Amino acid sequence: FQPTYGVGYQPYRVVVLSFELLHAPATVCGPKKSTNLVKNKCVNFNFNG
Amino acid sequence: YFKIYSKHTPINLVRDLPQGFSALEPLVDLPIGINITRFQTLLALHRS
Ligand SMILES: *[C@@H]1O[C@H](CO)[C@@H](O)[C@H](O)[C@H]1NC(C)=O
Repeated sequence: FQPTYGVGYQPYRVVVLSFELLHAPATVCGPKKSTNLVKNKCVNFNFNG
Repeated sequence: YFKIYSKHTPINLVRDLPQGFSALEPLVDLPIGINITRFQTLLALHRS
């Protein structure tokens, strides 16, 4: 590995992520984007499912 | 799902289970997804 080598003989750091899709109890989840809370109005609420 | 419910109770009875009512709060749900058919308690020795 030299810096003068062209692109293709240069080092590439590779990270491979592996998942199992919805067959066991899951421990890794994506983030939840909660909005602001509005009171005293007829709204459609979604609280923790 | 492995549900662990637990309750801490301050008692002062010597030998047996006290007679009373105490509902166990849900403590922790565990994502284990495994078969379990047998169990064993773990104790601690005292060495001198
Ligand atoms: C769980 O284990 C018991 C005893 O080892 C066995 O009889 C049972 O079929 C197993 N269950 C599954 C879903 O493999």
